[PDB]
Amino acid sequence: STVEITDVHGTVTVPVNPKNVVALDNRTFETLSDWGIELAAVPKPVMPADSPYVKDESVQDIGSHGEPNLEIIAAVDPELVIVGQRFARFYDDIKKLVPNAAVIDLNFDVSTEADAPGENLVNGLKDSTIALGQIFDKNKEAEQLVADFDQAIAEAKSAYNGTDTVMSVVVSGGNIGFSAPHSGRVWGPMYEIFGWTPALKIDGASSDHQGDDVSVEAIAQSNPDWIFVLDRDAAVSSMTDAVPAQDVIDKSPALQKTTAVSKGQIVYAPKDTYTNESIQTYLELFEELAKALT
Ligand SMILES: O=C(N[C@@H](CO)C(=O)O)c1cccc(O)c1O
Ligand SMILES: O=C(N[C@@H](CO)C(=O)O)c1cccc(O)c1O
Ligand SMILES: [Cl-]
Ligand SMILES: [Cl-]
Ligand SMILES: [Fe+3]
Repeated sequence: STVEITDVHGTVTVPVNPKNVVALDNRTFETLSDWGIELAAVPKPVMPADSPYVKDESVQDIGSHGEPNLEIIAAVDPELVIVGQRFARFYDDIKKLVPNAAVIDLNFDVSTEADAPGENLVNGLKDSTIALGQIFDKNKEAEQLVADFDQAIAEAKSAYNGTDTVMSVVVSGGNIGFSAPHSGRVWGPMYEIFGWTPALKIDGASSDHQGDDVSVEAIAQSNPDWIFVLDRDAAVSSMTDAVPAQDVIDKSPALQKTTAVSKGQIVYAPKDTYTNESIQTYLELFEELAKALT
C-alpha cells in the first residue's frame, strides 16, 4: 500500500513501510530510532553521538551538511528520502539524484522570513510526527507523541507568569550569542508559543546558529528575570574541545548581578538539543521550563 504525503512542496505517493530509507532530518531521527525503523543512510556528523544510527556500522554515512556525499543516496537507491533542517538546501539536488524515490521535505520555516515561527514549530513537529507515523505504520505512537507535546506546551504556558522577562542565548566557543525573539535558534519561536516578554531586542536580529553578536554587558544591562541557554558545542560530536555552557555562564562576570543569576533562574536546554530539535527533546525542555517558571 501507499499513502499520499503532503509537504510544503506538494503531495507525493510514499510506499507504506518503504525500503532503503535515507533520513536527513535532525528533528525526526530520535522518533525513527524509538520506532525501530531501519535506515540505509544518515548524515552522522550532524547527529547526536549517542544516536543508535550513528553507532550502527550497517547505516551508511552521508557526511556533514557542509560537505555531504550525496552520491551515496543514489547508490542506496531508496524508496524514500526524508529531508529536513540541515539538508533543506539540497532538496532539489536530491530529487534530481533519485527521481524514482519519494523525497519529502520536513523542514519548516523558523527563519526571519517566517511570519509565524511559533506555530510553524509546533505544527511542524506535529506534522512531521504524523507523516512518519503514516509512512511507517506507527500511527498510535505518533498520536501519543503529539498528545504528550500538546500537554507539555499547555503546562509550560500555564507556568509562565506573563511578566518575567526572558533572555535567550546560544553559547558556542565560550561566546554568549543572542537568540532573538521570533527567529533566534531554538528559543526564538518559543517566545511566540509562550508569550515571553523579551529582556532585550536588537537591530538586525537573525537566526544565526551561534546567536547574534551581543556584548555580555548589553545582556547584563537588560537585567533578565530568566536566562535560557542553548549549549551549541555540547551537541556536536566533532567539537571535542568544548567548554560546557554552565561553566561559561557561571564564570561570566557581568551576568552575576542580574536577577536571573541572583535568583538561580537559569535553564539549560538538554545537551543534544542543537543536533536534536525534536518533540522528544522539547518534552524534556518544556517539562523543565514548567517546573522552573512555576
Ligand atoms: O561544524 C559545524 N559548523 C561549522 C560551519 O558553520 C562551524 O564552523 O561552526 C556544525 C557541525 C554540526 C552541526 C552544525 O549545525 C554545525 O553548524
Ligand atoms: O546550513 C547550515 N549551516 C551552514 C550554513 O550556515 C554552515 O555554513 O554551517 C545549517 C542549517 C540548519 C541548522 C544549522 O545549525 C546549520 O549549521
Ligand atoms: Cl507522487
Ligand atoms: Cl530582537
Ligand atoms: Fe549549525
